[PDB]
Parts: sequence; C-alpha cells; structure tokens
Amino acid sequence: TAPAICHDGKAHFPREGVFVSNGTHWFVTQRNFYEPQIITTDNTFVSGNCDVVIGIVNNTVYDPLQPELD
Amino acid sequence: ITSGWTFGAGPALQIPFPMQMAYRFNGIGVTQNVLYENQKLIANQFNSA
Ligand SMILES: *[C@@H]1O[C@H](CO)[C@@H](O[C@@H]2O[C@H](CO)[C@@H](O)[C@H](O)[C@H]2NC(C)=O)[C@H](O)[C@H]1NC(C)=O
Ligand SMILES: *[C@@H]1O[C@H](CO)[C@@H](O[C@@H]2O[C@H](CO)[C@@H](O)[C@H](O)[C@H]2NC(C)=O)[C@H](O)[C@H]1NC(C)=O
Ligand SMILES: *[C@@H]1O[C@H](CO)[C@@H](O[C@@H]2O[C@H](CO)[C@@H](O)[C@H](O)[C@H]2NC(C)=O)[C@H](O)[C@H]1NC(C)=O
Ligand SMILES: *[C@@H]1O[C@H](CO)[C@@H](O[C@@H]2O[C@H](CO)[C@@H](O)[C@H](O)[C@H]2NC(C)=O)[C@H](O)[C@H]1NC(C)=O
Repeated sequence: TAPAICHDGKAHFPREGVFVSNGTHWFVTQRNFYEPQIITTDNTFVSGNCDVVIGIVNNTVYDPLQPELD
Repeated sequence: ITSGWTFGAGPALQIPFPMQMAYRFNGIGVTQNVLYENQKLIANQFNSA
C-alpha cells in the first residue's frame, strides 16, 4: 500500500478507500471488502505536492475526458 | 498499535501506523492530508505529551 499517488507532479489522495498493489498494478479498494477499481480523477482528490508525503509512489491516474475527446 | 481496531471484530489485520492515524483523523472530521503533511509535528507533540 501507499498513502498517495503522484501524477503530473501533484499528490492524489483517496476519497474513501486505500491504495493496494497486486504485485504489478495499483488499484483503489474500499476498506471493508476487496473490490478494486481503476484510479481516476473522479475517485480521488488533489491536495499538496509530492514533497511532503512520506511513502508516496508513482503511478498513473486516468482522466476520462481525453479518451472521450480522442 | 499493529492492527488498529480490527482485532476486536475478527482476525488482526496489519496496517502501517501512519495510515491508522490518518483514518482516525478522518473519523473526527479532519481530512487526511492534514496529517500526512505534518506527520513530524504530530509525532513530536505526541512523544513529549
Ligand atoms: C494484477 O492484476 C492485473 C489485472 O488483472 C494483471 O495484469 C494483466 O492485465 C491485463 C490488462 O492490462 C489483462 O489483460 C490480463 O488478463 C492481466 N493478467 C492477469 C493474470 O490477470 C496482473 O497479472 C496482476 N498481477 C499479478 C502479480 O497477479
Ligand atoms: C521499511 O523498512 C525497510 C527496512 O526494514 C526499509 O528498507 C530500507 O530502505 C532503505 C532506503 O530507504 C535502504 O537503503 C535499505 O537498504 C533498506 N533496508 C533493507 C533491509 O532492505 C524501507 O525503505 C522502509 N519503507 C519505507 C516506506 O520507509
Ligand atoms: C516518480 O516520478 C518523478 C517524476 O518523473 C520522479 O522525479 C524525478 O526524479 C529524478 C531522480 O530520481 C530526477 O532526476 C528528476 O528530475 C525528477 N523529475 C521531475 C520532473 O522532477 C521521481 O524520482 C519518481 N520516484 C521514484 C521513486 O522513482
Ligand atoms: C502550530 O503550533 C505549533 C506549536 O503548538 C508550532 O510548532 C512550534 O513552532 C515553534 C516556532 O517555529 C517551534 O519553536 C516549536 O519547537 C514548535 N513546536 C513543536 C512541538 O514542534 C507550529 O509551527 C504551528 N504551525 C503553524 C503552521 O504555525
């Protein structure tokens, strides 16, 4: 697990849930039942930069807007 | 300290402590980023207290 994810130089925190890794990819899950979803901009919120969080990790946070606009 | 409040409802589930304290702030109305950007201050204040 990791407390936050870095994307575009910004720190992303979960709205509800924890970040988990299955060995090769990272997902967001709810805390009481294992049910992974992809980490998006609708699942998370932004606060601060990736210089203050200890243990923050690099990953991709997917924006739904751009693949709709091709 | 190692399992939070999970051992009282079943099996003890490990979770790192910094992340336990962030959950505990959420439970009182404080966002979790307030802890993670001030982690050193809260640890210093707790240890002196
Ligand atoms: C972690 O889960 C992912 C997703 O299930 C696994 O990665 C593969 O992901 C591609 C899409 O990018 C799928 O088409 C494959 O079916 C996935 N493979 C498997 C076996 O599920 C990845 O293998 C998992 N990692 C580990 C260590 O099990
Ligand atoms: C968790 O603790 C382990 C040690 O038990 C840390 O692993 C060390 O990481 C440093 C760099 O930060 C390396 O120089 C050491 O060689 C590592 N030790 C071993 C035994 O491999 C690990 O970094 C810690 N994780 C976090 C997020 O702080
Ligand atoms: C996570 O990704 C960021 C962005 O690519 C990495 O920041 C770079 O760090 C290297 C040194 O490791 C520097 O030489 C670059 O200048 C940094 N890039 C930027 C844009 O600042 C960061 O190191 C990555 N974290 C890990 C653990 O690999
Ligand atoms: C919040 O209040 C604490 C004190 O309760 C401030 O921390 C102290 O700051 C002074 C001045 O820099 C230091 O001399 C003390 O050693 C600090 N105390 C501890 C326990 O670290 C803290 O700076 C305040 N935060 C803000 C943003 O003003």
